[PDB]
Amino acid sequence: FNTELDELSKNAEMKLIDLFNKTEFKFIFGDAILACPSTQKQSESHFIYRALLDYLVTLVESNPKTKKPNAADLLVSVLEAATLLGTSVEQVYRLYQNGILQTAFRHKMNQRINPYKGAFFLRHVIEYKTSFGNDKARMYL
RNA sequence: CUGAAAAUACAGUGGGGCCACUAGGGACAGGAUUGGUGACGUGACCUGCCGUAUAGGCAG
Repeated sequence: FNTELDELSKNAEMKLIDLFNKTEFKFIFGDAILACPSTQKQSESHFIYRALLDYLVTLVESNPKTKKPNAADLLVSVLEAATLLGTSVEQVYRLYQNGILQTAFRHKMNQRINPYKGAFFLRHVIEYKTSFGNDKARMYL
């Protein structure tokens, strides 16, 4: 699964019709987040889900925050955001309601967010998830 | 399978001549628009060379 996801990162710049900060995640990686088995049960994460996210944590690690956009500025939708947090979709809308998670362009007053349109950056959606500590994080070892 | 079928309105043409709207004339007095407001930092326009030159030319 790592080597399958490694070629998509190396050949990310090849596929670009627009800039990284304007392109969606499913345009480069393709369905690999919303196909993943859900963690609605117990808050017990799937071994497929543990392996996917732990690759994305080292992606933003290798792609620091510079003035040129890179692979860590790909746009993520509210459903793909809901899976990466492992919570309900209303709970992730409520974080948007109290401006905890910051969209990536301003909707103009009658814009209610399309649930499939890529709203948030991959970047700080991960950093929000690393603000919550669970036992098998890479920080301790 | 119709108040059923069918159907060539046509040819020609001189509105013309004349004409005084005119005289007179006060729109005028009064007037409080007012309170309150962040254009940008997910962005390409960089790094150097020649030249006396904020002239003018150039390399990725």
